[PDB]
Amino acid sequence: IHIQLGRNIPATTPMISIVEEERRVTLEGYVFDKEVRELRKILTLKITDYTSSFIVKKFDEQVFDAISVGSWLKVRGSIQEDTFVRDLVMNAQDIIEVKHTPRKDYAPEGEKRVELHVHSNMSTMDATNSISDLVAQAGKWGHRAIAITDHGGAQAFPEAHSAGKKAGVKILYGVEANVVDDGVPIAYNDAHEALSEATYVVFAVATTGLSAVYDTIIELAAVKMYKGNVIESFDEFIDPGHPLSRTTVDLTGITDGMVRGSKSEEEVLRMFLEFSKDTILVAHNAAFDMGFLNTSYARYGIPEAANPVIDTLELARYLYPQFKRFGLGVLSKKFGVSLEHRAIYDAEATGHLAWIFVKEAMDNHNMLYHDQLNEHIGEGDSYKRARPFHVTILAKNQAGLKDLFKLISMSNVEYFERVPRIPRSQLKKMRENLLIGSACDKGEIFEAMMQKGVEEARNRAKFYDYIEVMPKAVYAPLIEQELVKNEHDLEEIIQNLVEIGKSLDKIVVATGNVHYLNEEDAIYRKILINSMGGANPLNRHSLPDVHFRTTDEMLTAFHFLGEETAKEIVVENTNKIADICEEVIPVKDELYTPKIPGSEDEISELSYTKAKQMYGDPLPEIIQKRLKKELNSINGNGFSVIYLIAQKLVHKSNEDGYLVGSRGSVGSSFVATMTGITEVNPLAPHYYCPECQYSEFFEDGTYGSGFDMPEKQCPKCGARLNKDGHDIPFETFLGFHGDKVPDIDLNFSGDYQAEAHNYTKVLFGEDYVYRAGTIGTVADKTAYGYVKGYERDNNLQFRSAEVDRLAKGATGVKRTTGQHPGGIIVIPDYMDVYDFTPIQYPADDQNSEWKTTHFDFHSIHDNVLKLDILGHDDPTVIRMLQDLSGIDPQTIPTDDPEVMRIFAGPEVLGVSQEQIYSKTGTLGIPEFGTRFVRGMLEETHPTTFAELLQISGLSHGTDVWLGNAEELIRRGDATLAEVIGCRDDIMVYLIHAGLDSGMAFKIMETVRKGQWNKIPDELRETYLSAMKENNVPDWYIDSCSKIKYMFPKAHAAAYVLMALRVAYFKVYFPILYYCAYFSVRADDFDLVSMCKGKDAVKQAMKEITDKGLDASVKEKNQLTVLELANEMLERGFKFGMIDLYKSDAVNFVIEGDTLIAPFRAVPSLGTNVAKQIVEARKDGPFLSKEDLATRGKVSKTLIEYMNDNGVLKDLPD
DNA sequence: TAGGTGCGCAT
DNA sequence: CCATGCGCACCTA
Ligand SMILES: O=c1[nH]c(NCc2ccc3c(c2)OC(F)(F)O3)nc2c(F)nn(CCO)c12
Ligand SMILES: [Mg+2]
Ligand SMILES: [Mg+2]
Ligand SMILES: [Zn+2]
Ligand SMILES: [Zn+2]
Ligand SMILES: [Zn+2]
Ligand SMILES: [Zn+2]
Repeated sequence: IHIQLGRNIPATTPMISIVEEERRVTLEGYVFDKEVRELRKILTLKITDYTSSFIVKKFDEQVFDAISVGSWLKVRGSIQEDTFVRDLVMNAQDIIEVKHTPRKDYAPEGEKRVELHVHSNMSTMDATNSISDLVAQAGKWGHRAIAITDHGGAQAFPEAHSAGKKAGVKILYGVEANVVDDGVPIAYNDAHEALSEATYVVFAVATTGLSAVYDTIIELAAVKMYKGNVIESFDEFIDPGHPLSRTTVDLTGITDGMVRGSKSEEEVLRMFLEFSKDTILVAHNAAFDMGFLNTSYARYGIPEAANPVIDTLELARYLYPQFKRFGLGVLSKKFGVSLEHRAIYDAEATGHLAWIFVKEAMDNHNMLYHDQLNEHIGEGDSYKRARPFHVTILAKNQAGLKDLFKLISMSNVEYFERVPRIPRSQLKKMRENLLIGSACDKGEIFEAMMQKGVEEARNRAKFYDYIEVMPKAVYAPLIEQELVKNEHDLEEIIQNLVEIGKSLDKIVVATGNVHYLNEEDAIYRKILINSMGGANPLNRHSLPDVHFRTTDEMLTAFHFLGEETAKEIVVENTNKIADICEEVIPVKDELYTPKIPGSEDEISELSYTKAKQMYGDPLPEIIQKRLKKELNSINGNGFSVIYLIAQKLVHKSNEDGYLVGSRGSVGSSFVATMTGITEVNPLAPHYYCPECQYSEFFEDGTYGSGFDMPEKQCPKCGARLNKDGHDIPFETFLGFHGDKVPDIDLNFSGDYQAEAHNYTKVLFGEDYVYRAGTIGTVADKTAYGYVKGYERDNNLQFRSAEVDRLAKGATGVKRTTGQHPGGIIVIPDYMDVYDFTPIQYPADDQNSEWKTTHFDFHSIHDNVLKLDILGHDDPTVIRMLQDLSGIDPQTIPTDDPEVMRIFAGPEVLGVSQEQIYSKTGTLGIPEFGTRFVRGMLEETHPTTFAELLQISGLSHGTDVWLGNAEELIRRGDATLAEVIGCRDDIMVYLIHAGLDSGMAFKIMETVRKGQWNKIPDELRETYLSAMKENNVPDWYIDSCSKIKYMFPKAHAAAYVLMALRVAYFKVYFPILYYCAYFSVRADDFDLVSMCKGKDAVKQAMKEITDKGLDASVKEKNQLTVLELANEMLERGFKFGMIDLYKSDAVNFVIEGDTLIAPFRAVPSLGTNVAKQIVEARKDGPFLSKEDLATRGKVSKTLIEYMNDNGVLKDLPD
C-alpha cells in the first residue's frame, strides 16, 4: 500500500545546504537506513540526496513499518537540532513516497552491449559493488551477458553464478591478471662481440616526457668508453619548438634558454650516428632511450642504427636480484656513483656503472660476449623483479575455467610478489580455452601505443585475442598525469588501437573498466583508496569515471570513431565475444566425499563391537533399533566416510592423551558414541553393568538424564551400575529420514590442533587437503575509520548521517584473506582442487605451512568435506589436570552430588559470596563462570545434569530466557526443568505427549528457526491444534512463539560434561585446578597484587569495577583472572613471584599450597626470551645479575621489574 | 621484530 | 542480558 504519514506535501533544498535549525523545510532523498523503536512508536530514517545525509524523525505505525530502504521520500518538515543524537535532525510531520526512474538502457532489445570488464567488491579495496547487484543491473538493462574480471582473483565467481541464474544473464568468468614478461632480453641486437674489449657508447636522452610517439628528446648525451675508461664524449642540446614545461625544467635541469640556440636534430642525430659507430650502445632502461633514438632517426629517414645494445636496468636486475629497486639513482648510490637529472650526468653515471655490470657479467658468469648476455633470461625469480601489466583472461568453456583456476592458484602460490603474477609463458601454455584481452591503460597494448608507437603496439597485440578500448573518461587520469597531453592525443591513441585490431583481425571491444554501479558511488571508492595513503599510486591523481555505463552511454562515449565503428566495437564485438564462450559452472552441484575402502563395514563393526562390549552380545531392543536406524541412515546415504574420518582423528587424539569435545549435534548419534567420536550418550536414561553387561532403560520420561538417576547395584551381580543416557534423538543430527549430511565439529586441544591438521594431510595426502579460506572485508568499525580519516585529510565536516552513509557504501569490500579457525577442506582423490576452487596462501603469506582455498568455504562446503577441527582450551586444561594428578579424565564422576553443589553456592568451596563476590562457586568453570550465567544459576539453582543442560540452552539461546523463561520460572508457571532450553527438548516433550514424531519434529524445526510467526496461518494452525489436542499447556506455546534461536542438546551435554570434569578438580583438587586454569586459560596477570595477597587483588578488582561498563577488553580479562585469583586466595592458596630457577616458561608451578608464577606472567617478559631464560638456566646459574640479561636477552626494563619485585634479589652480585 | 590491541570471522 | 576462540592489520617499543 502507498505509504503516507501526514498532510499531503505539495508535489527541495540540497540537504548539504541546510545547516540552520530551521523549520518548514522541504527535503526529499533516498532512504538508506530504517529503525522503528517502541516507546508512541518513534521512526528514525537516514535519508540521502547524494549531496549530504540527514535524519528524519517521526512520531502511522503501519506506515512506519511500511517504509523500507531504497525508497525515495520527501518529508517537508522542521529541522530540530535537539535530539539524543547531537547532529541536527528533521522532525517530519508528514513523509510521502516518490517514484524515481532508475537508469535505463535505451538501446534496442537486440542491440545491447556486453560489459566485459567488471570489478566487484572482491577486488581488494578497489571496487565497492557486489557482483550480485552489477549482474542484476545488467539483467534489468537487458544485457545478454556480463563478465566478472576482478584484480587477480575469482572470489566473486559463486555469487556471480547465483546472480546470473537469478537475473537470466550469462556470466563470463574472467580475471584481471598482472602478467609479467617471462623473458625480457638484456641484449637487443645479438652479436658475437667481446664485451671486455668492445667500445661502448653509453648514451642518454633528456626528453619532454615519456611518450616517444608524442614528445621528443631535448638533450642527447653519450660517453664512448673503452676498457672501462672514457675515450670520448658527445653532448648536444636539441630545441623543441614549444617552450619547456615547468615539469621538464625541473625534472631535467634544462630551461628554454639553456637550449634556446642549438643545432637541428637531423644534424645532432647524424653526429650521434657517426659517434655511435662500430660500438655497443648502452642505456639504463635501454628500451626507453633506444625507442626515443630510433623514433628520432625515423623522423628523418635515417637508418635505424641496429648495433648491439645493452639495457643496464635488465643487467642489474639479472646480476643483483637481491636489490629491491633498480632505478639509476638507487643503483648509482649502491655502487657509489654520483649524480645530481641532466643527460650528460645520466650518461656518465650509467657508464661508470655499465663498466661494473659488464665486468660482473664476464667474471661471475660465462657472459663474455654480447649474445651470451641473453642466454639466462627469464629464469628464476625473474617474475619478482619484472613490472606487471594488466591482462584480461576469460574462460571460454569449463576446461578454460579449470585452466583459469590453475593460473590463479599459481599466481598466488608460485609467482606472488606484492601481487599475484602470471608469467607470460604460463599464460601461453594454457591459452587454449581462454580469451586474452588487453585490459586497461595499464595493459601493454595501450602502454606501447601511447609511449612506443603503432609498430610496437601491433607486435604486442599479436598475442591478445581481443583489444579493449575504454571511454576517454576512464583515461582522464593519464591526461592529468601528463602521460597523454590532450584529448586529441587520447582520441588518436584509441583510433590507432581500433585500426591495429582490424589489421590483425582481432575483436576490438569497448569495455568500461567498471568499478562501481552508479556515478554517485564513486565517493566510496575514493574513500577506500584514500585509506591506503601513499601505498596506492591512484592517490597521486584523480580517479576516473568507472561506473557501469549503458549501451547508449558507451555509444556516445565512442562517437568520435563514427557511428558504424562505435556500434561495432560496443555492441557487435562484445556480443561476439560473449557468444564465443559457452555456459560455464564455477561451482559443483553435488557433494564429493573422499573414498576410504571398507568404510561402511568398518563403522558398523566398530559400533556393534562397542555396543556388545557395553550391553552384552544380545543387545537391548532399544539399542538394536537405535543402531539399525542410525546405520541405515548413514551407510545408506554414503556418509560413513565422515564418521570414519572423525573416528580416526579422535582416536589419534586419544592415543596422544587428549580428550576431544564436540560442538553441534554429533552427540545425538549413538554410532558416534560407540565409534568413540563423542562422549555424549544420546540413549534414554539407563543403567548398565560394567561387569556382567546388565542394562535397564527408562524410556518413560521419568528422568532427564541417566546421571540424575539414583545410585543402584546390579541385580545380576554385586557391581555398581553405571548410569548414562540423555535422551537426545538422532533426528536432530541426521534430520528426519536421516538424509542430512552429518556435521561433526570437534574441539581438539589447542596444542593438538596442528597435529590433527597434519593427520588429515597424512590421511588424504598433501595435495588434497587445504585449510579453509575466509575473506575478511571492511566492516563497520574499519569503514567508519576510513571515512573519518578521509574527512580529516580532506578537511571536511560530514554530518553523522552522511558519515554513516559513506561508511555503509564502503562496507563489504574485500580487505584481506585469512584461514578458517578449524576448517580443513578435503578433495576427493579422484578429482583435483581446481575442479572446485583456486588455492592460495592465507593473507598471501608465502611462508604459510598450509594452503587455503581461494573461494570462501561457504561456496564449496556443500560439495567437499569441511572438517571442523577446532581448538578449545578445555581439552588442554583437562590434559594438564590429568598430568598434575594422574587421574584419568574419563574416570571422573560426572554425577557427583558434591560437585553439583558448586552450582548452588560458594560454600562447597569453603568461601562466602561475601568473599568471592559470587553467589555461585562456578568461577573459572567453562560456560558457567560468566556474570550472566552466574545470575541465571542464582535465579534457578540447578541441581541435576538435566537442569545444567537447560541452563546452557537458556544462557546461549536467543529469546529463550530474557522474556520467555525468566518470568515463567519466577512466577511458578514452569520449573527450570520444564521450560524450553534446547531444541531437542521440544521434540522430546511433544513426543512424550500425544504428538507424533513428524509433527513434533516440524514444530521443533519451526520454533528453533524462529519461524513460528513467519510460517503461514494454516501451518501455525495445524501445529497449535495438535499441541492443544494433546494437553500441551498454554505457556508452552507462548514460549515457542518468542524463541528466535535455540541450541542443540548434544552441544550443551558435551560442554556440561567438560565443565563438570573441570569442576570436579576445582572442588576436590583446588590447587591443581587453579594451577591448570592459570597456566592454560589466564594470559594477563598483574601478579603484584596477586603476590601481595587478597587485599591487593580486591583493590585491583574494585578499580576495574569502578571503571564501569566502559572498560577495555584487556581490563575485563584482567578482572576475570583477578576474580579467579581472589577465589584461590580466599581458599588458603597463594601466588608467588617468578623465580629464575623454579619458574617454568609458560606453566604455573605447584609448590606446597603455592603457585609459582611463570616468566610469561611478568608484564612484558615475552615468550621467546621466556624459553631463553629456561634454556640458559640449564647451562649454569645467573651470576652477577648482568649475566642474566646477557644470555637470556632480558631487556633492562624487565630486569628492573624483577629487581624491585624480589626476583633477582637472590642474585648476590 | 616481537608484542599488544583491535577487529573480523566462525562454531 | 551468549561464550569462546582463531587469525590478520596495524601500531609501537
Ligand atoms: O552463535 C553461537 N554461540 C555459541 N555459544 C557457545 C555455546 C556453549 C555451549 C552451548 C551452547 C553455545 O549451546 C548449547 F546450548 F547447545 O550448549 N556457540 C556456537 C556454535 F557452536 N555455533 N554457533 C553459531 C550458530 O549460530 C554458536
Ligand atoms: Mg636515461
Ligand atoms: Mg562442520
Ligand atoms: Zn582497478
Ligand atoms: Zn586494469
Ligand atoms: Zn580494470
Ligand atoms: Zn552386573
